Amino acid sequence: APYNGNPFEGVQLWANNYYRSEVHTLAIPQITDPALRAAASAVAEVPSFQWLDRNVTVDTLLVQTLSEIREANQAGANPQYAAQIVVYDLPDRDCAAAASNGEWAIANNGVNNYKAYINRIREILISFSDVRTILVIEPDSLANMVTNMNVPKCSGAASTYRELTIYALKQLDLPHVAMYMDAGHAGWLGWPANIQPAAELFAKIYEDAGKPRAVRGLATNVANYNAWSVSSPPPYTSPNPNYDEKHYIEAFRPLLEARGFPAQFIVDQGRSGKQPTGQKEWGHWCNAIGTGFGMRPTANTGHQYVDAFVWVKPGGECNGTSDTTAARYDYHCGLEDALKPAPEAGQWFNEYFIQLLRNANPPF
Ligand SMILES: CO[C@@H]1O[C@H](CO)[C@@H](O[C@@H]2O[C@H](CO)[C@@H](S[C@@H]3O[C@H](CO)[C@@H](O[C@@H]4O[C@H](CO)[C@@H](O)[C@H](O)[C@H]4O)[C@H](O)[C@H]3O)[C@H](O)[C@H]2O)[C@H](O)[C@H]1O
Ligand SMILES: *[C@@H]1O[C@H](CO)[C@@H](O)[C@H](O)[C@H]1NC(C)=O
Repeated sequence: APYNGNPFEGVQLWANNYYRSEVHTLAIPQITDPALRAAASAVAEVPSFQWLDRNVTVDTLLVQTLSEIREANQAGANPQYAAQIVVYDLPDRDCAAAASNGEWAIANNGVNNYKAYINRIREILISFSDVRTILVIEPDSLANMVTNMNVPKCSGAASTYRELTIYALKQLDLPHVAMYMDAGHAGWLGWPANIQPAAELFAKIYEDAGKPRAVRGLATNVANYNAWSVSSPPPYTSPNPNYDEKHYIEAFRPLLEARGFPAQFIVDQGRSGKQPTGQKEWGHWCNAIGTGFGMRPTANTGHQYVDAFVWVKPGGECNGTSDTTAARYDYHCGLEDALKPAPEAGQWFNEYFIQLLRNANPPF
């Protein structure tokens, strides 16, 4: 079915069984404290995005979640539940990263692999047209074209990132779908020197895709820890005037809008509850200490440019291993402000989950 306006309005957000199963089968059994177990049980019901970060998730997790939502909706959910999904499998993924877990390479049929990926997701979404579906498109992709074109892998991947983003925006432009392209965070693209070129890039992509109706705007702070709005700039933000997501979005949207893209925003707050964080530098993204679960997902943001506060990166799922000998070890995960020992990216990290619980704001 079609919708008008903010896709988060008039629906409830589904909390998926993948995350719920991590909490119940992996987290809770390691927790003996009654209060923390009850808090954990509660966090399992908070509706976070489900990531299609590996091809195998398409015909498993995506189908499962949409099937489960349809079942719940047909069983009388009111209002109806909506899905929240991340598309995250570009070839030569994370081009500026020290290490990537992306499975596909441009040199190894990655373009065709990705197009097939998008085409299968399209088929599944059509099959589940009765479940409104909100997508985040490719974290850590086009933000690299703004600042990291000096990196050979990024320069070599740029035309592919662009073409394939346009491909996804057109192929997933379906009436029951909404899309938000990733747009980094205040401490990446919000810096004054970066913000106009970022607006130029995103608005051009939007134009080049034919301004598809399903595209609502942009997603910010995905997998990061920034504040939505705080009175004093965290120390590691200096000297950025855009020291929180509200400042970034208020500066960014007029630039985008003048360029033909009046983007609405969704802002990750899943690990933003504690401010300031334990990050020693803004760019320390990996398993940062001193962070907490943040404000609960809601369409009622109170801000004219923000369609929803969301939990995109699910807290407790590791950002990367701290084992320096591991094949895909990223040195950011070995820093003094990265919690250790940490398992491989995407694996449950229980000590990190407990940290997020203890620092939760609002508390569980
Ligand atoms: C006054 O001029 C400005 O000075 C400041 C301070 O020196 C400059 O700040 C620096 O901006 C850089 C970007 O231009 C970033 S690097 C940026 O960091 C982010 C994380 O915050 C990286 O994205 C993450 O990438 C990970 C993989 O490596 C992903 O796993 C993760 O999901 C992403 O968030 C990004 O790739 C990097 O390019 C510096 O941290 C910051 O100090 C500013 O540039 C000057 O204009
Ligand atoms: C991706 O998964 C699909 C099934 O959803 C499969 O048909 C395809 O072969 C997989 N892609 C690659 C490159 O292995």
